[PDB]
Amino acid sequence: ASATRVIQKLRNWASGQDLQAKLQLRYQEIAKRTQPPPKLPVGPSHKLSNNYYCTR
Amino acid sequence: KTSFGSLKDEDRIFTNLYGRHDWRLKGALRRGDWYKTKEILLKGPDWILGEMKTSGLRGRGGAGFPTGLKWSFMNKPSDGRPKYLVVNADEGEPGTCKDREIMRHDPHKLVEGCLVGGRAMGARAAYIYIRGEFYNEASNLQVAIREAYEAGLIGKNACGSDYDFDVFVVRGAGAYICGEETALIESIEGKQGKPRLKPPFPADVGVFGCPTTVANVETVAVSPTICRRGGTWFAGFGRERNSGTKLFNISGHVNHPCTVEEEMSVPLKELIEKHAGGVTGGWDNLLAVIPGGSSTPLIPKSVCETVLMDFDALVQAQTGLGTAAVIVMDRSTDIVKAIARLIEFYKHESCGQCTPCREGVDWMNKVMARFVKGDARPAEIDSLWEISKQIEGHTICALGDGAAWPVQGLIRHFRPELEDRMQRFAQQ
Ligand SMILES: Cc1cc2nc3c(=O)[nH]c(=O)nc-3n(C[C@H](O)[C@H](O)[C@H](O)COP(=O)(O)O)c2cc1C
Ligand code: SF4
Repeated sequence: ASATRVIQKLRNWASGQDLQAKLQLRYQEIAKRTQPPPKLPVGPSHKLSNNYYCTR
Repeated sequence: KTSFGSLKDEDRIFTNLYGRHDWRLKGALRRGDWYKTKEILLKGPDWILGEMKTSGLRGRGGAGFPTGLKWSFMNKPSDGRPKYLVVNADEGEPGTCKDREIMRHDPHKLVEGCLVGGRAMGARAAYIYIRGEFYNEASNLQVAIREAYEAGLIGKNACGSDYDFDVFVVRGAGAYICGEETALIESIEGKQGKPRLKPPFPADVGVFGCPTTVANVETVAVSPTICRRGGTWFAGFGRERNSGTKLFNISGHVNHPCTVEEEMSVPLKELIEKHAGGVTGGWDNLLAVIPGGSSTPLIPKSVCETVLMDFDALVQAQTGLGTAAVIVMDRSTDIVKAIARLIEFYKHESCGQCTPCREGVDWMNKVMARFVKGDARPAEIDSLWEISKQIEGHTICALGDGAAWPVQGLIRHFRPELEDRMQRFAQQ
């Protein structure tokens, strides 16, 4: 990100394709490392009725 | 042979069911008791069972079973053991007062029934198990036995007859489950009032390890006059397969709750309009009926107007006839509260030796109390239905069935009410 706008041009030329838009290093574009709590779903067979293990 | 539901006093089989004439020998001997019982006994056992089978008498207890077919299970001869006739008077089911009101006001009918039924079977003696709260009724019955012994109708030469008999009186201690066929026997033998597996049937090994035939009070009380008047006379009342007179208790939400004798297959609407004058607020206000005592499901008023009081009819109605104690609701009533009270009763009276009624009855008590408060969700009603169907046939006795059937009747006819209560509690 800190590439002084002329070395930026130098590297984009020498490589031949814009990499200031697609960088290797992650600055702020990624998930913050603390996140809100989830609430996972609950799958079938918690039907509470008409769910006999003999049938499945 | 149609719409036959009302009869006259010529055919009243419990003529003193209101304590208006007398209850001792001098006054029951005038109403036609101990008339030709000597001749009935000297006739034979096969003739009495013939009268039984021709009368089409089904069991006047909970389960309606044809007698004759039942009492004939120990017509077979003695294997060097005695035989006994146990009478069931642990009138513990809700709504039931018929055995009380025969026990007092007409005991000699029951004594003659014991004697005749024993000679129909073979029986060294009888054991009339009676409820523990029925102290004064048992005292009247013991006075009746005293009078009969002193008169020469029981003992060494019972009505001549060269047939010796005794009528004992056992006295329970406050349990409803002891009214079962075999729990009665275990409590007589002096153990916990816990049923048995059946087999072995009581007709081969029963009380004291000896054969027995359990029988309700009125089932035996109607036998001697059936032999004295004939089964065809008795079969004329009722249909071809549901026969006889019947004592009818009518309880709750009606102007005049009473106990009444009436013709079998009578319509219930006639039963409540004629006798026990119409329900509180009239037919405008009815909500539901419980024809059996408490071990039978409800009726939502759609199928009580044009439905007969019978075994087959109420079986077709997804219900059943039990002790024929009618209970009535009046739209002023939390019905879930009523069925939850019935399940609390079944929980208190469960014996506890078989796991379904030991656990699932408390499951359903908690669930129905929760529905009463409304702290559930509608996906639990089908679960409750499944718990019922688990309890139904996987028990020993029929108390699990009796605690499951009311829940089924409620879910089958009053599920929108449960849904309304659930959404009410949810929105609040
Ligand atoms: C929990 C339970 C309670 C019962 N209570 C009685 C009762 O109080 N009185 C009664 O006559 N039968 C009661 N029964 C049914 C008896 O088995 C029945 O009366 C007895 O077997 C006589 O059958 P019968 O009607 O064919 O003569 C009860 C059954 C169960 C499962
Ligand atoms: S169903 Fe209930 S009362 Fe009947 S044997 Fe089982 S636990 Fe006892």
